[PDB]
Amino acid sequence: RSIHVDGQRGGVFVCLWKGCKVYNTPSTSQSWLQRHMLTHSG
Amino acid sequence: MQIFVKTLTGKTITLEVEPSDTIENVKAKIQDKEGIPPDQQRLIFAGKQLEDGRTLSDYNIQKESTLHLVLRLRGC
Amino acid sequence: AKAKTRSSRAGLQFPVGRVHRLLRKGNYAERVGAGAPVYLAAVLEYLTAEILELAGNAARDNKKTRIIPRHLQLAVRNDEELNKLLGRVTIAQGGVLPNIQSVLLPKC
Amino acid sequence: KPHRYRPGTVALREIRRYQKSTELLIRKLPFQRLVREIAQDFKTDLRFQSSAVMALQEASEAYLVGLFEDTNLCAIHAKRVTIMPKDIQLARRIRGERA
Amino acid sequence: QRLVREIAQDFKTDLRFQSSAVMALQEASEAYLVGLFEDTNLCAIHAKRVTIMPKDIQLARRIRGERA
Amino acid sequence: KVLRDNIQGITKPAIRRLARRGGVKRISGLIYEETRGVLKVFLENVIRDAVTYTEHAKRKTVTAMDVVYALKRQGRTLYGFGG
Amino acid sequence: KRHRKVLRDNIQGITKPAIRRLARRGGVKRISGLIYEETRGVLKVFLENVIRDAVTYTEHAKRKTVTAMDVVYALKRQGRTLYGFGG
Amino acid sequence: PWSEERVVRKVLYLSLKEFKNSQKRQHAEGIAGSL
Amino acid sequence: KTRKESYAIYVYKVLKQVHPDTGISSKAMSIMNSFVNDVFERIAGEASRLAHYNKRSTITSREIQTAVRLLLPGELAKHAVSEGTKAVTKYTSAK
Amino acid sequence: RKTRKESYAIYVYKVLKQVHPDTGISSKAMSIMNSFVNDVFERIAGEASRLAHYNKRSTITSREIQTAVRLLLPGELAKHAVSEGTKAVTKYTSAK
DNA sequence: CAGGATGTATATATCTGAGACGTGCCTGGAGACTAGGGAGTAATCCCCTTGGCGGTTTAAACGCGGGGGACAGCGCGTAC
DNA sequence: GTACGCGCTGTCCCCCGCGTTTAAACCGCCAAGGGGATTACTCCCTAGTCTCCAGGCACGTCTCAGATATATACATCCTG
Ligand SMILES: [Zn+2]
Repeated sequence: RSIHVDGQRGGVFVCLWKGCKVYNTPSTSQSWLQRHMLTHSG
Repeated sequence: MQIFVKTLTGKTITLEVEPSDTIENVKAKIQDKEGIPPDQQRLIFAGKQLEDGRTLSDYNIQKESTLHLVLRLRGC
Repeated sequence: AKAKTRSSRAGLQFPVGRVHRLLRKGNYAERVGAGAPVYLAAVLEYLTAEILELAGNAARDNKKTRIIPRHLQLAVRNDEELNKLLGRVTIAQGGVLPNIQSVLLPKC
Repeated sequence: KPHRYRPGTVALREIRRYQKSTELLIRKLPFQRLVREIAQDFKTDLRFQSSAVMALQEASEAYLVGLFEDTNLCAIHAKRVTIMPKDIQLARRIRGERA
Repeated sequence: QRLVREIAQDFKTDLRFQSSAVMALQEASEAYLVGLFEDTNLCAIHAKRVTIMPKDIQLARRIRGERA
Repeated sequence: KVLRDNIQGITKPAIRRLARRGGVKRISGLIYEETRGVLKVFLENVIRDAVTYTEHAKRKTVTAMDVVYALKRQGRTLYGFGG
Repeated sequence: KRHRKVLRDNIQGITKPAIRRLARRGGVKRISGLIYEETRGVLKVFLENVIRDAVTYTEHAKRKTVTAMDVVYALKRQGRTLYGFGG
Repeated sequence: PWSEERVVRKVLYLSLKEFKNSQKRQHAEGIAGSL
Repeated sequence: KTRKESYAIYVYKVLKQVHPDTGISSKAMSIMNSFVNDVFERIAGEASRLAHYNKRSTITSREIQTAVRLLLPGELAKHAVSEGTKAVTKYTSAK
Repeated sequence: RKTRKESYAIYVYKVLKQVHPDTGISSKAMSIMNSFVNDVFERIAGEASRLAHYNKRSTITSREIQTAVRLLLPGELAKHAVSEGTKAVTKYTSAK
């Protein structure tokens, strides 16, 4: 959350990961961003 | 047609009544033959409390039937 | 020449011309039939007649000459078929129907 | 020696009295003050017709009256004769107002 | 379905019922009863009981604005 | 056993079910009547206007959209079935 | 000194005997003592709701004077139509 | 199959006053036409 | 100046046709005015939709008839519809 | 196979992915959102309709819609949405 | 368990005067009198989907009973 | 002081399982009628002018509306 999430400051959810079904896909809801982060990284 | 009105005090009275007579009119007759005020009376037959607006023909009551009258006080 | 009121040709009192004007200018539809304003005005007249009549007796039973709101209230609230139609309206200067619960009375 | 009525009997006369008249029940000037008070917060520096205030009143009263009546029915349901805030808060919710 | 077809007998005879519409009738007729029972429940509770009696329903409706 | 005026079709356990989803716990013995009448009333108040619409449209079969409209009339909107 | 004498605590302008009168008209016999604040708040909520839209209209018509029609419309929108004020 | 006896026991227990409709307003169905 | 419309006169006329001898206060006129002004819309608006559904473009009697069948509860409907039917079929006969 | 109908489904779907770019949606829910949009649109329109006739104008303008919102949406949503619409116009003005 | 005294009611008389009822006036909108062209309107035809049907099968409804706990009754203190 | 509020009680009447009886579902088959599309047309309602009269406004009263004054029945709440 300090390296990718907080560094991902913006209205977009372009945040990157290796192996996500959605990758380089924007999302207008950063809450859903961090939600997907908590889902994946565990 | 004649009916039997059994009361809680062991008295079962006969009335002059037609299937078209309403229960308000039957209670009026109870008043005129016993002085029991119609606002105090509640007649029971066929597992239901008799409704004043309906007639005897509406409840499908036959001759020689034995109806039940309870003295229910409203007001006072 | 010698024109005649559409109301006459109907035999009524309500300004059928006025009504039929209102419908056109109310954006109610694109184009207005001919028979409608007639039918409408008839209904209105019947309704207002009914209510006024009732109110009249209402006030006379209080032995007065004119008609005042309190009558109108005491008029509507006593006829259910009306009363439903006016479930949500409030007549100013209206008071309420005289009423008291049965329990709060003395024993006799 | 001095006559004093049975408790609670004055009311039974009060009701049959008031349920007949039609005029208002709240003196105007404070009511108008109250209205003018609340009005500031939305756009201060206002100005009212007279009849407008009369209207506002008319509705308020009709509302409160109708409210009390149902409050009463509630209070009877529980075999009391007084009323309590717990009663109002019931009707005010069953109606769906404070829902 | 047998019920509604029965009640529809009066207002007219020999009607046909598009299937889905019956579903809507059913559905809406149930969310009604649910919210009704809910308020009956609150009512009864207010009287310090645990069971509901017809007078609860009647009071509820009256306040709601349906009976009177 | 076939003689069944459809109002009887509302079985007591059914009523119990709805009562549950509401959130009631105990139940008197009589309600199984109140409900049977209340539902009835509510029903006519809608089937009537449904019928009316169909009539005015000269049709002969009760489209869903009608029932929807009639429901919006009483103040009970309903999402999902079209509209 | 021109205007804007902001008053406070006018809700207490509602005397208790006033509320007694209303309740009587309602048809209640015995009354608790806590109510005198319940209603003092209920009534206020009710007022606020209306006066808001009341203002809103005039504002849209951009005057500084709240006619009666305004209030009529407001009271109508909330399903509380009111007769007798020039509908 | 009718619990008349049970309902009569309930009538004996509950025993409270009840309220209902009073007048017939058929005049609204009648003279209204002649109005 | 700036004329306003109303329904007063017609109300008064109708009044005279039932209790030909009874006055009417002022406010109790304004009320009966607003009342008509209400019922009018409450019908015309409904009829508007009722047409718009079946994608017509004109308002006729027939819908006004139906539209009435919806608002007025019960026996009042039974009467008013007869009234309309009659008081139109005459008018069409004699323009 | 004729007599095309219409909907909003396309737009529902489009704006969906802009928020939860991984999520699907059933048919029933689609229809529901459709109906809901239809409802709200009408409410707001009909409101502004009267708002004009009161002041006896003859054309609906933006300014109409602006207030008409303030009379339907409760509190917060109103303050947000008015901001939104105000913005969305400004751009369109300059950006023909 | 019935009378007496009571403050409440209720009626009947006076004015008195604002304000429903006319009454004129004036005018702008309703009506008579014109064409036109498209919204409805019969008339048509061709699916199809809604009743209508006839076997399983099977879980859900039904009736019984039994018992236990919620309730309606009653009584007693008190403080608002 | 009375209406409330607390506590005690003595119920009988719903819950809770148990057998057992059944009607609901589903599966399939089938017919048609009524709904939905397509066509040619017409007559009705919109538009436009000209006009004249019903309807709004300003007055002016008189009333009878209403007001107010006055006066008697009656329903409580006590006594023996
Ligand atoms: Zn990711």
